[PDB]
Amino acid sequence: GGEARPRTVWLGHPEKRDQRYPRNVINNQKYNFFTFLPGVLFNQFKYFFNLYFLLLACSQFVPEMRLGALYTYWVPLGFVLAVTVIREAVEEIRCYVRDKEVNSQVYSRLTARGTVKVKSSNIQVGDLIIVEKNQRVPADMIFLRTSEKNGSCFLRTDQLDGETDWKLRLPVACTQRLPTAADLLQIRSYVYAEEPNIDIHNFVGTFTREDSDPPISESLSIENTLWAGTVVASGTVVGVVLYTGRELRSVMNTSNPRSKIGLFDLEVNCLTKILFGALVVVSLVMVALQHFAGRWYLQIIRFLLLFSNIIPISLRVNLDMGKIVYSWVIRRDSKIPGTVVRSSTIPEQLGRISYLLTDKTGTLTQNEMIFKRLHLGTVAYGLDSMDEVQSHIFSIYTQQSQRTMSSRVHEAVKAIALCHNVTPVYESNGVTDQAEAEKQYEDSCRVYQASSPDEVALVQWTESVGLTLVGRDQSSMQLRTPGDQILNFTILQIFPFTYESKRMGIIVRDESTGEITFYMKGADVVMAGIVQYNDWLEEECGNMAREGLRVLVVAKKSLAEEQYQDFEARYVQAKLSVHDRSLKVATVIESLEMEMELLCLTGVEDQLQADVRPTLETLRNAGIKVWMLTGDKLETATCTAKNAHLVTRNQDIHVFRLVTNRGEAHLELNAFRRKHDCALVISGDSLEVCLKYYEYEFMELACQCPAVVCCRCAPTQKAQIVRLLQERTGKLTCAVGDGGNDVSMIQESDCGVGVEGKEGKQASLAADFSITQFKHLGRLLMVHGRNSYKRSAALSQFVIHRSLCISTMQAVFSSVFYFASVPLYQGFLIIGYSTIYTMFPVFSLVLDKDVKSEVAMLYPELYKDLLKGRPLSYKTFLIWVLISIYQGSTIMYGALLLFESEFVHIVAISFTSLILTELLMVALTIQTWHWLMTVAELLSLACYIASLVFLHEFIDVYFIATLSFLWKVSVITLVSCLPLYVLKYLRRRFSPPSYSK
Ligand SMILES: CCCCCCCC/C=C\CCCCCCCC(=O)OC[C@H](COP(=O)(O)OCC[N+](C)(C)C)OC(=O)CCCCCCC/C=C\CCCCCCCC
Ligand SMILES: CC(C)CCC[C@@H](C)[C@H]1CC[C@H]2[C@@H]3CC=C4C[C@@H](O)CC[C@]4(C)[C@H]3CC[C@]12C
Ligand SMILES: [Mg+2]
Repeated sequence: GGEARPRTVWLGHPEKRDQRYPRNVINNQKYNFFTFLPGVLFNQFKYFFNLYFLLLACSQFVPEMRLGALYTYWVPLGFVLAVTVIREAVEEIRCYVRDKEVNSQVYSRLTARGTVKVKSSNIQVGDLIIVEKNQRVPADMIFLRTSEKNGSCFLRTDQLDGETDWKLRLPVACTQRLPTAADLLQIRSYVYAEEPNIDIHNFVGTFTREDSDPPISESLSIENTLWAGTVVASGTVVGVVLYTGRELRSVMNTSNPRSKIGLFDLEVNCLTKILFGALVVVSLVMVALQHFAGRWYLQIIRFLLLFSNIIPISLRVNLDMGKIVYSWVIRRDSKIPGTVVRSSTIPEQLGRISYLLTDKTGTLTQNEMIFKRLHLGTVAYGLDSMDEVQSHIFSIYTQQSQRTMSSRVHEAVKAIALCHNVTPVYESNGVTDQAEAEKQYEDSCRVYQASSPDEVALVQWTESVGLTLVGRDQSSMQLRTPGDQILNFTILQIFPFTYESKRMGIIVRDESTGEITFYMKGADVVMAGIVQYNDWLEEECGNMAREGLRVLVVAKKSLAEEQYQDFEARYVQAKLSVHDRSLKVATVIESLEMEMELLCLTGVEDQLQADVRPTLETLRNAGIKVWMLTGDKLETATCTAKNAHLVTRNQDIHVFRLVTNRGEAHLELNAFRRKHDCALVISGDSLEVCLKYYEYEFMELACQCPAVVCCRCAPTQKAQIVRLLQERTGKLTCAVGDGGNDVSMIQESDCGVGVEGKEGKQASLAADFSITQFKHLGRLLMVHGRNSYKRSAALSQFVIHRSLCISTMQAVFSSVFYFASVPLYQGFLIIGYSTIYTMFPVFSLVLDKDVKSEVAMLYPELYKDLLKGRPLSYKTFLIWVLISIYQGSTIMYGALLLFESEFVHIVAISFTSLILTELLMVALTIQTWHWLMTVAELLSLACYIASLVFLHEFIDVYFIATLSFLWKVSVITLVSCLPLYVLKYLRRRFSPPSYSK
C-alpha cells in the first residue's frame, strides 16, 4: 500500500472517495490463492534437509549421473511434498473458516429507504453503522449518535489495549441533537480524518456540516472515536466508518502471519548438514587415494548417489507423522479440553520454553472485580462476615423505625455508597418499560455504569449489604434503605478522580436531615496525611496490598453551613479566574482536604482465572521466567502481580520512575542495579527511553530479575520485548494473551499461545496454540511439549542410527566382498531394503514416555533437563554414531568371518542379524512399554519370518533351515546388542536419570 494520507469521509455516501479502501475483512491466513504454492514450496526447500532430496532427484536428469530408477528418487519426494501441501492447505482452509465467523457478523446500516442488515466484511468507509449493546464494533468509527438520554456511551476496550477502565465516549454534538437518526442522511456533512496510523489512544479529525447556513466545525479527538475491537457497554450507537480492513487501528498493530519452524527442526537440519559433510569428506578422501585418476568429479558424484541414504527420507516422513500424532494427542486431551493446534509443525517448541511473556487482562484475570475486605481498624469483615455488616445496617435502619459498632459500619457503608461516580442505568425486561423501572427502582433491570470497575464493585457490594444506589443525576443521588425508604442526597460539589491526584471526593447534603458532608476516598499514599492521626492505616493498608487487593482509604469531614459557604465562595472565585485556574482550584480543594475522619479501608480484588497461582508456581519451578506485559495501568498490574504470586509475598519490588531522557534512564538503571532479588515494574514510556538508549544494560538487568512487570505496554512494545529476549538470551520465548493487543507479540514469539477471550478471538485465531483457560498452559507444556520433544529426539536419532548402520554395513560389504560388480549393487539395495521390517517398531517410539502425566505435573524440575537440550545434543548424536558404526561393522564382519560361503549366505546372515539387532535396539530404547510397541515388534518379526518362508520354498535356498545359520545369527546379534544392554543396565544402576528417583 501507498503512504498513508488524510481522508475526507462524507457521512453516508461511501462512493464519495478519492481512492479505494480495503475491504473490512480480518485475515489471519499466511497465503492467498496466488502465493500459496510458491510460498509453501520455498519454505519447504529453503532448508538443506528438503533441498538435498530435491537436488538428488534432479541430478538424475543428467544421464551421466543416472543410478537406479527415477521413481525411486521421485515417489518419496512427491509423497513428502504432497503431505506438506495437504497440511498447509488444511491449515489455510481452517483459518479461512474461522475468520468467516468474525467477518460474517451482522450489523444495521442506515439507508435512505431505512435500515438494512450488513455483514462486517461488507462495511465500507462512510457507512453509518448501528452497534448494539454488548456488540463488538466492526470498524473504526466516529461516534455520532446514541439512544441514551445522557448523550454518551461507555466502551470496553480490553480487547484493543488491555485496559480494565471503561472509556467514556462523547458523540459529535451536532449529530446528537438531530431529532432522528434518519436526519444523518439528510445533512451535507463530512469528517476530515488523519491518515491511518498505529496509535490507539490519539486521533485528530474534524467534523463539518455544510447543510447549516452557518458552517459548523467540530474538532474530533479520541473521545469521539469507536475503534474496531471495542465493545459498546450500553445503548445503541450510530457511527460513521473511517477506516476498514488492514487500516484498522487493531489490525495496524498486528504483524503479518509467518510460517514458524521449530528449534528441533533446525537442529535436525544441522545434523543432516553434518552427515552430508562427512559423506563429502569421505568421498574426497576416496578420490584422493586414487590420486584423481581422471573424471574424479564424476566418481565423487556416483559415490554420493550410492551412499545417499545416509540422509534418509524416512527421517522426514517419521518426523511428519510424529508431529501429526502429537497434534492429535493434544487435541484429544480431556484434562485440557478445547485446546486447538494451529501451528501443527511445532509441538516440540512447547518443551523448551525459557521465557513466558504473559498478558494480564483477560489472561490471568477474569476481568471481574469483587469487593473482598472491609476494615474498620478494630474489626475486619471478609466474604464470610458480610452477614454481620448486613445485620448492622438492618439494625441501624430498624432502630429508627423502632460509638457503637453498628454506627461505624453504617457510616462506612454510606460513604462507600455515596463517594463515587457510578450511575444506575435501568433497562427493559420486556414487561417493564425503561421509564417504569426508573420509577419503581426495579432491581432486576438495574445496571451500574462507571469508568472505574472498582467503583462498580463497591456499589454492588453496598447493594448486597442493604444500602442500594437506586438513582443518580448531575446534582442528586438516591439511596434505598433496608426499609425500602429512599434517602435523597444533593451533590453540592464533586471532585472527579484523576490518576495524578489518586483520590476522589464529593460534597453532599442529606435532605432528610440537612447536614453537609464531605467524603473522600483514595490511595493510601495520598490519604495518609489527609485523615486525622491513627495507628492502623499504614499497617492494615500494607497487609491488604500484600494480599493483592486494591486498597482505598475512605474518609469523611462534616462541614458546617458557614464553612461550606466560605469554601463555595473561594471555589467559585478560583474557577472564574483564568490565570492558573487548575493550580488555584487545587489550592482551594487541598485546603478543604485536611483533618478528615478515617472511616474504613476497602479491598477490591480483580479475580484471577482458575488455578492461576498453581500454574505460575509450576512454571517457576520448571525454570521458566514469567514476565507480565500489559496495556493496563501501573496500580492494577502491581495488584494482580501480587495476587497471582507473580511476585513473592516478601519479595522487594522496584517501581521504575518516570524517565524522559538518557541521563534519567541511566540514573534509574543504576538505582535498580544497586538492588538484588528485586522485581521490576516499569511503564511503557520509560521502557521506550531505556530501550532507545540502554537496550543491552536494561535487557541484562531485566533478565537478572526474578520477575518483570511492564505496564501500559503497547502491542509494538510487547513484540519488541519478545524480540529482544530472543536476540539477547538466545532461548525460546512463549507469549500468552487473549486480546488483539497480544497478537503482535504472539506472532513474534517462538511459540504463541492464544487464550480465547470473552469478547474477542483475534489472539486465539492468530496463535500457534489456542487454549480456553490459562491453567491449561501447565499441562500443555509439562506433559505435551516435553513428550513431543523427547519423542521427536528419540525417533530422529534412531532413524539416523539405523541409516548409519546400514551405510556402514554396505560400505564393508562393498570393500571386503567383491570391490565392484553388479551383484555387489544388488546386495547394496537388498541391505538398504531392511528398513521395511523395522518401520512400525521404530515409529512406535511416538508412544513412549519416561514418566506418567501426573509425575510430570507434580515434578516440574524435570522440565529443566529439557531446557538444557538433553534429549538431542552433540553428545547423544555422537554416541549414536559410534553405536551405529560398531553394530554395522560387527554384523558385516561376522557375516564375512563365520560363513564366507557365498553372496547369498552372507547376505542372508547379515540381513537377519541386522533386523534382529534393530528390533532389540528398539526394545532397548523404550522407557515405558506400550502394548502397541509389543504388537509392532511381534508383527515385524512375524513378517520377516514369513518372508524367510515365502522365499525359502520358491527360490532354491535351504540355508535358513539349518542350525549353522541359527547359531551364527545368534552370535552376531549377541555381539551387536549385548554390550549395549550391559551399558544400559550399568547406566541405570549407577547414575539413574532424575525422573527415576
Ligand atoms: C563432518 C562435517 C565436515 C565438513 C567438512 C567440509 C565438507 C564440505 C562439504 C560440503 C559443504 C557444502 C554443503 C554443506 C551443507 C549445506 C550448508 C549450507 O550452507 O546450506 C545452504 C542452504 C541451506 O541452509 P539452511 O538449511 O541452514 O537454511 C536455513 C536459513 N534459511 C532457510 C532462511 C535460508 O541451501 C543449501 O542447502 C545448499 C547446499 C549446497 C547444495 C546442496 C548439495 C547437496 C545436494 C545434493 C547432493 C548432490 C546431488 C546433485 C546436486 C547437483 C545437481 C545438478
Ligand atoms: C530380535 C527379536 C528376538 C525381538 C523379540 C521381540 C519380542 C519377542 C520381545 C521384544 C520386546 C519384548 C517385550 C518387552 C516388554 C514386555 C513387558 C513385560 O510384561 C515383559 C514382557 C514383554 C511383553 C516383552 C515380551 C517379549 C518381547 C515382545
Ligand atoms: Mg488481555
